[PDB]
Amino acid sequence: NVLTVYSPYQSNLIRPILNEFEKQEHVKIEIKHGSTQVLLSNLHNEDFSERGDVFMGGVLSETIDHPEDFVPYQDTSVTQQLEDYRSNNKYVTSFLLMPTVIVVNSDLQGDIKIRGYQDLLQPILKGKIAYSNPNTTTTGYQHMRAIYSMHHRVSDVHQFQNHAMQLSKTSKVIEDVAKGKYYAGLSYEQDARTWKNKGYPVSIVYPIEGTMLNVDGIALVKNAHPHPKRKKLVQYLTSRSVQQRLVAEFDAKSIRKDVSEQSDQSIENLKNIPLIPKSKLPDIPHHKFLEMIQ
Amino acid sequence: NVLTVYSPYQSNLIRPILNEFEKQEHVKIEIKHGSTQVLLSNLHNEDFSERGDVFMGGVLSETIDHPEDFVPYQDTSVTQQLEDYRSNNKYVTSFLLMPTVIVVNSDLQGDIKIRGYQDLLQPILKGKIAYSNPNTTTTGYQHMRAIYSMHHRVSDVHQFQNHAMQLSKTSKVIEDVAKGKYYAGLSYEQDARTWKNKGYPVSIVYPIEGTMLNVDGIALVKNAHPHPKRKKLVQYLTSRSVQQRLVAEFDAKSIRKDVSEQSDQSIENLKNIPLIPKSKLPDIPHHKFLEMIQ
Amino acid sequence: TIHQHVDESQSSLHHTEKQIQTFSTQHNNSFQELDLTNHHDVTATKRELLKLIHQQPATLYYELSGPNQFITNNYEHLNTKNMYLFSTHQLKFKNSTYMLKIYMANTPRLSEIKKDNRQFALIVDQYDNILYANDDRFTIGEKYRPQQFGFMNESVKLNHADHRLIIYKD
Amino acid sequence: STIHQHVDESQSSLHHTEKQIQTFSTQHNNSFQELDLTNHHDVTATKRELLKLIHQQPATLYYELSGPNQFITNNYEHLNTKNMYLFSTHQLKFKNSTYMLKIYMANTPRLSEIKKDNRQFALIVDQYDNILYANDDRFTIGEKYRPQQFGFMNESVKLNHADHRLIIYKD
Ligand SMILES: O=P(O)(O)OC[C@H]1O[C@H](O)[C@H](O)[C@@H](O)[C@@H]1O
Ligand SMILES: O=P(O)(O)OC[C@H]1O[C@H](O)[C@H](O)[C@@H](O)[C@@H]1O
Repeated sequence: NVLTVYSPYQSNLIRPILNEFEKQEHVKIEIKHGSTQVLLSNLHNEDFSERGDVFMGGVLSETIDHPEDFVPYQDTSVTQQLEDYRSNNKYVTSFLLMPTVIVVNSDLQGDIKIRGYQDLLQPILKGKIAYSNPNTTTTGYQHMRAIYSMHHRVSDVHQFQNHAMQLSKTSKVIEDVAKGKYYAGLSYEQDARTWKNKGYPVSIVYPIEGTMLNVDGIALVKNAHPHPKRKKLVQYLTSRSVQQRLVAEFDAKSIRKDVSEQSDQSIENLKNIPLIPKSKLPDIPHHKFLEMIQ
Repeated sequence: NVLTVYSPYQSNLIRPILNEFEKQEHVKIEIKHGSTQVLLSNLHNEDFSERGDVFMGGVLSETIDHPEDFVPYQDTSVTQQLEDYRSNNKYVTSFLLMPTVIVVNSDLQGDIKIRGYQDLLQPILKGKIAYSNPNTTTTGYQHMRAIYSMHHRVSDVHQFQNHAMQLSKTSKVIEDVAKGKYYAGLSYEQDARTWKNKGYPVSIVYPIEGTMLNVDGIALVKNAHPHPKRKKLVQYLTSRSVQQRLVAEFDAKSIRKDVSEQSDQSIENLKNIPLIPKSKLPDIPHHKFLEMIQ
Repeated sequence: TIHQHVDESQSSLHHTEKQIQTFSTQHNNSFQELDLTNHHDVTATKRELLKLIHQQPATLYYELSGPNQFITNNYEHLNTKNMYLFSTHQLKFKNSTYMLKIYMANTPRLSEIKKDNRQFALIVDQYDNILYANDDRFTIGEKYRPQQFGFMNESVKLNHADHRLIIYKD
Repeated sequence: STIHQHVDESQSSLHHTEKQIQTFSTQHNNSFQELDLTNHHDVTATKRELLKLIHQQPATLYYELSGPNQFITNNYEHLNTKNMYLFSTHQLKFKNSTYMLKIYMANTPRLSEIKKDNRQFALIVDQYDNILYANDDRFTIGEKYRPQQFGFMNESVKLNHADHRLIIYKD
């Protein structure tokens, strides 16, 4: 009866929505949290009979190294999703738009200008900025792609990594930046706002050289006995009412054309964020890009 | 080593000042709490060797039935205390002035007029007013004397008792009035202000027919091994800085002309309280009054 | 014993919930004549609510909300998120409808068995959502996972909803 | 796993945290005398030193630097410091005025873990039995701990920086 969900999302974002699906469909949902690639790798070595049902979170349409671990499915509401961000992956359904951000501690910043990836290389900031492991996380990997996309130089990726402290967990970056251990860090929008809204001195910066936008996805996991409500769960997560609740209660950016954005404060709307255009995005596959920058 | 204090006061009133005496004189003070007469009766049956050192609180100068349990002392601070309220009792030193009050629940009152004891006899209030045991408490006993002082009629005392619910503990009266179990109750000023200051719908009424003023006292307890610092404690409790702190931090009414009588925010200073004059106060001794109203 | 305490609290909670429902039904006609923009009718309503509160053993807090009113006996403004939401009613008054919420902060029996017996209490729904707790290691709104703990525990189902009362001892 | 082992480990951890504060105050006496906290750059420099001090030790610490025109703190969630252990108080000479520095401990990983995993709670009391820290809801900071009144399995040790005792106990 239990429907198991793999998710790199923080519990504060998805547990309320999943609790409502539990009550509507009379099913208990258990979540496995962890870094995106750690969840995917453990899923790959997990035997067919014991696997969960749904994977939600992370840039699944571009970082699933083992597509044989998933079942082709496509949400019937695709025709209501923004055309720039619909899934080209048979195995993935687009779910949310998540900008990757630089978080800056405003108590520590002072006169140090931090407007993008180039400002982070100032010698004053050496060893005082943090990021998460690009081999195991969506956030760390997407940021390395954004750094590479600046001038298409692997040296820029290596220069930053030799300038910053690598952490194991993406959420450890925002916690230690907000609490004053680091001057700045590489995070994502929803995590940054969670700590800023609690009163921490967190400034959210969209890198001026080009902000990487994450198209978060949902995928059905290939298992022996799929839960009969897992496709209904995908419909629920991509439905208008649920997407409208994610934008209203959690300031998320919806995947659907019908649901309106809500930024006002803090910042920003999607149109006002200097996103990396779809034509400048590196087309190197996930595993190959990671080995190239090793 | 430990200086033991008997006191009917609430901990919130005397624990802070006694804590400061602990640090000033390097001594541990333990408080034994209870109703005034219960403390005195248990003190009387308490074995000579195990008795405490100091009794503070209650109208000691008029309700100590066993004077043989105490030791005479004279505070060197009397010359600075109000002349109407100094102790003529060999064993007692005056400490504080405590008006007895009627507490009214402002959520329940409505149009019911409650300005004194006579208003409490309205048939709509039958069984909806509370008071504490006059045989065991200072507050209940002093209120019964105040009711008797109206027309010097035992029938007025019996009429009220047949109209009200008697509780064992004085502080249970204010708690149950504040929480809405009773429309009104017979309490004392400091207890009433404690619950009013916490946000409870408590109106403090000084009976219009004559408010009974309590002269709270301090007495040294006759024991085998008196603590060497207890007379210093009596001087401390009647000292100017301590009386000034009791007025400033706890809104008490000082016994001393010396302390500036700061009366505002909630409820009266002494001049504006319709106190029972010295000529209308019953001079019947404590035990004899209790048997007379039995 | 835990078993004895589980039976007593479930019976006390079931009684308390029946008295609330009996209160609302018997005051349906009375409330429809009371206009809560009038100070007399507010007093009359507060009197009935406070009378109901003190007919039950549990520590209950009411919240009567509408256009002109937020009427409550939570005078110290305790956080109702840390309380058990026990009933919700939409009441018809003369001038408007009003929402009545009744929260349970504790019961004298549960507080006593916590103090004297170190027996704590949980209330969870059928999806393991924590709806009440008097132990700080559990937060209302989070999930209870019984496999994560090894305490002696016994559970009983409450009548008014698909909720389970769990009394346990570490 | 035992109370005995945890009291030793917690006492060592608390001594280390306090020694970092004492070394910080001793080593920063002359440095602060050159900083004027009405200048925003000197405020930034002071915040950088305070936040750097916080992250050299394991415990969850909150500082309060108060004076004329200033109340500087890392208690961004506005937690109630009355429910925290007052850990040190210093009067510091800055260029423009004296400023009081208070350091509070809301918790430490050693005490938090043994509470979760072992149901072992922690008290810090002074020589007059005043409760200075507690992570058990039946005890309130500011009230008296009366030992004679409980049956707990417990072990106690004295902390170096004050006449305070750390008590770890279990039901
Ligand atoms: O820990 P991670 O692998 O970085 O995943 C945590 C979050 O980071 C990314 O930025 C994605 O936008 C989110 O969908 C994901 O939940
Ligand atoms: O419980 P009780 O005997 O009424 O004593 C509680 C208080 O009531 C009286 O009014 C006295 O003025 C106080 O000194 C005393 O502490």
